[PDB]
Amino acid sequence: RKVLRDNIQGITKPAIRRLARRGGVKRISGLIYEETRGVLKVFLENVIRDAVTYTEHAKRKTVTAMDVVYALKRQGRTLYGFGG
Amino acid sequence: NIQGITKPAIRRLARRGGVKRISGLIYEETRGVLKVFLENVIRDAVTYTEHAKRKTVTAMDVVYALKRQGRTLYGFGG
Amino acid sequence: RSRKESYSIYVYKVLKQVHPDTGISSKAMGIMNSFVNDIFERIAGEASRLAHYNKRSTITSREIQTAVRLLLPGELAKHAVSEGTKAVTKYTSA
Amino acid sequence: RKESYSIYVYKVLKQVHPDTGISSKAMGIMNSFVNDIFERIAGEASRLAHYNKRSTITSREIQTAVRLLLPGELAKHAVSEGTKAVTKYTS
Amino acid sequence: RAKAKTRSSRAGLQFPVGRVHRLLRKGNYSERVGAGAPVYLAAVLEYLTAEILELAGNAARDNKKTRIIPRHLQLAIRNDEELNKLLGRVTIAQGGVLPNIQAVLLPK
Amino acid sequence: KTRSSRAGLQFPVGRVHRLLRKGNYSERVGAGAPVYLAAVLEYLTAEILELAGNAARDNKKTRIIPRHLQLAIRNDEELNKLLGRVTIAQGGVLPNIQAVLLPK
Amino acid sequence: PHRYRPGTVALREIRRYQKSTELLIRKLPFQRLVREIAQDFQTDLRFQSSAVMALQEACEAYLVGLFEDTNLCAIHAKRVTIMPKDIQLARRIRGER
Amino acid sequence: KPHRYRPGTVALREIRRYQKSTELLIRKLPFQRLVREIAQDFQTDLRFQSSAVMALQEACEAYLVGLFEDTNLCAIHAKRVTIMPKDIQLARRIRGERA
DNA sequence: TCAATATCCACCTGCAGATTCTACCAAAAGTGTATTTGGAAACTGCTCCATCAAAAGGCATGTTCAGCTGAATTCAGCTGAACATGCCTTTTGATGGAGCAGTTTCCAAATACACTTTTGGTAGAATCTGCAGGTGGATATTGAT
DNA sequence: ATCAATATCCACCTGCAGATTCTACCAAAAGTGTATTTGGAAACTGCTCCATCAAAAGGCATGTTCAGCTGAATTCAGCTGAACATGCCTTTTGATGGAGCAGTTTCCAAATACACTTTTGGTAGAATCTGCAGGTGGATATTGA
Ligand SMILES: [Cl-]
Ligand SMILES: [Cl-]
Ligand SMILES: [Cl-]
Ligand SMILES: [Cl-]
Ligand SMILES: [Mn+2]
Ligand SMILES: [Mn+2]
Ligand SMILES: [Mn+2]
Ligand SMILES: [Mn+2]
Ligand SMILES: [Mn+2]
Ligand SMILES: [Mn+2]
Ligand SMILES: [Mn+2]
Ligand SMILES: [Mn+2]
Ligand SMILES: [Mn+2]
Ligand SMILES: [Mn+2]
Ligand SMILES: [Mn+2]
Ligand SMILES: [Mn+2]
Repeated sequence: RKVLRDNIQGITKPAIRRLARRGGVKRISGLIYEETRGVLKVFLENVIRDAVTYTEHAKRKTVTAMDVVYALKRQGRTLYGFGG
Repeated sequence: NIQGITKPAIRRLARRGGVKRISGLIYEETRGVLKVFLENVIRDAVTYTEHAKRKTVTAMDVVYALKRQGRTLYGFGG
Repeated sequence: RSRKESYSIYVYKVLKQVHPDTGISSKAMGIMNSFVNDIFERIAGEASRLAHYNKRSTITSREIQTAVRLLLPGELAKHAVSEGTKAVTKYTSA
Repeated sequence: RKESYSIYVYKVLKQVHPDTGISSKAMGIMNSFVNDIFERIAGEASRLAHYNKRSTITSREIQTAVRLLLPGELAKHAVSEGTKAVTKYTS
Repeated sequence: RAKAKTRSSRAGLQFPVGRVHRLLRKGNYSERVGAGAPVYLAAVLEYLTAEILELAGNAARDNKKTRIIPRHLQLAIRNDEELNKLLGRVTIAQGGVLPNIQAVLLPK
Repeated sequence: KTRSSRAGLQFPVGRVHRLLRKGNYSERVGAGAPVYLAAVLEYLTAEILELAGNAARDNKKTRIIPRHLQLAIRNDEELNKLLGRVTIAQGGVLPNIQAVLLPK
Repeated sequence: PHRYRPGTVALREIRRYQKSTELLIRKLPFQRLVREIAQDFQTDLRFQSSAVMALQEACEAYLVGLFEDTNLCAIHAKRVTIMPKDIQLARRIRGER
Repeated sequence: KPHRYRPGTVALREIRRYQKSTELLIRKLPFQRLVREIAQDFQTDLRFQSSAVMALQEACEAYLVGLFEDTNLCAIHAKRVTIMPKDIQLARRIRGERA
């Protein structure tokens, strides 16, 4: 299996623009895209860290949707729809 | 009574908050926020009072109300 | 293998009561189940806390009721308290 | 009567600062602190055990809880301190 | 033995009173659980799901669909002040957002 | 011959155990759980006291008061994060004035 | 005579108050305000003195915090004067509005 | 002409469209890779249930979308219409996130 | 730069309210003694998580090109800051009670246990039907004149 | 105001996924009878929480002046929005291993359970002492000149 690098750039300019649109943003500065990637990175890392912590506590090698749900819930970011 | 919370007192609060210049409309605005805050906390507290079938609001009632409103206070029993 | 419990069945009955003509996609039922589980935990949690703050070892409908008043906003609380009280007095009336 | 962590906080105070004292108001702050952290850790351990369908909270649950609640460095040392107390106790 | 009557029917409810009672005992909420607690809890739960299904169903109708989907649940929640507050820190997968454009952004 | 002394702690192990049992957290509690939990509670306590002690010493005072606990916490990245949604009564705020507000 | 320029005394107070910890709202007026609001939830209530103090502490720490976010919002709009739109913006982002 | 919409027209057209729909706006495979990369840096040999990756995406997109609304409010507050990094920072600061 | 106003910064000073400190008792906390039982091993059954193949076409990447937006610059009308000036509450104490949180102790009512019976609810299957995805024209909206 | 370009609606279709409904079984929820509290009685008892004055200072409420801050208006150098050409790589669809999650079944090492048996943490009055709050006195910092 190949090495994983620079995947944060997979979060393209077009995709960030779409998200801002849904968020009601009309005009976007050129520097928004890198800040966004940075912000998303931190968000993901924190949720993945807690999620993976639940996985390991359960002696599993597979991250389950529940792991993510509990990770989100404890970060005050409760998610409906994968609870089962 | 809300008027009891005076301009000069609101000024002091703002000062501890690092505010240098204050628009004249801030005073009434601040009072409204202050009132909403107290109403929310006190309501929850008195609900803990009434549940404990008491007639006296205790610091713990307040501490518990604060905790559930996401405003955890240290120094009064928890 | 093994069975997984859920409120789907009940959510579905209530749905038919308010919207006879209407159905619901499984994704939407999935969200309804999360909602029921969430509020259940929020209420039991606050109830458990209430009982513990008052050195009481049992959670009675009285705890569930104060929890509801502390949890739900305005009208929602009032109506829920009404249905809650109604079910209990009806339940106890044999 | 009413029990607090006061006596213990004070003992710990003397170890880090023999020469230093502490006002009662501040002692109140420390009690609130100990109580709060206790609830947080106990509460998370409670969930961890429930998620994993267990009826008992072991040092293993308290450890994961600490890991999920404390920021980076605080977690490490807390974890160090904890396993250190448990090993010494087991002997 | 005697005519088996579910606590739900005895309570006049659709939601499962027995199930809810069990969940309470096995949730480590308290040492003991009163008989009226699960009855009152099942009723509150049933009332709340009735309230959001009522509104979701209307949202569905407005979009000329007969089947409620997540988006309809979002509209019902976000458009009702109280439910919105109650679920103010919850995210509904596949629900999107409410159409809302700040005025200053519209063509002068 | 207490468990705290056996664990080599100054924090009430027996009490942390009793509190865990009576808090409705789980049906049963391991023997090491209160030991661990108590060690953790002690360590954070020493950490705060250490910094608030330094705060007092820097104020040329020998008795730690709330203000000192506030300066120790807010000036510490991690403790600040941990107690981010907590307020220390009578602790005030960190001196801090936005640059733009400075004169001339 | 001798006058300090606008803002000079303002900065002076910021320094004084950011350095002290006393409650900045007159005690009596506050207690008066608390009982009035409480009276609407249940009549003839008694209040533990420590309960009133907890409220004033929480309340003042809350306003001070809110004033910091408000100041930041005003600085953002390139102003130095806080205004209702500033308190309003901050409460919205915080999820209070 | 050739016909040409004025700047801003298509942007508003896009806002109405995306606020109307609920599908995910970030591409799937790329997002999956980001998750596996981040996970891998925390712990090796990890595998994921497909719904776990979808739960993460749903969460991140709700989060960014909500952050852009606050960001948009901060820009408007500054008498602007273009969101800038400084706006996103003001929002996360007031939100109590990184502060 | 100079002269002076009002602001800090200091090393001392000394009660005084708030701290260490004293000297006894119950409600834990630590001990032996069974009594239980939760939940690591040990296996397997059998989901469902990686990987791969192959084929498009949706959608990302780069460029042009110039509309109009973010940012300087100005400028002056007011809004708030700084300041005496009085004067009205907030503050600070000591009652003096009266309201009331806390026990005591008591049992009738309300759970928790135990041990079978009696079905409502959960897989899968079989059966049923909204509506996603396409199309082709009615409006509808924009932007050049 | 007028076109014409281009972007929406708005029904009208119909087979699929996906819902619904149909069946077969247990895992639970229901009965019953038997111990076990739970915690809501009514009677009292020391806090401690108001209501009462007092008397002051403080600290707040009022104008006065005018410094300098916030908009309003104007200008314009690009930045960032459309539109278009290219063709990359995410999507879609199966087809397979097996990696590894769940089930079922053992039992011990590790918790409850329980009466005792000390012990420690609390509480109510002894002896102090860390600083708050004041003080002349000495540079500062801020301003008008
Ligand atoms: Cl009950
Ligand atoms: Cl353990
Ligand atoms: Cl305003
Ligand atoms: Cl910026
Ligand atoms: Mn209806
Ligand atoms: Mn077993
Ligand atoms: Mn140009
Ligand atoms: Mn502009
Ligand atoms: Mn002027
Ligand atoms: Mn009485
Ligand atoms: Mn049946
Ligand atoms: Mn369609
Ligand atoms: Mn290309
Ligand atoms: Mn295998
Ligand atoms: Mn002792
Ligand atoms: Mn001093």
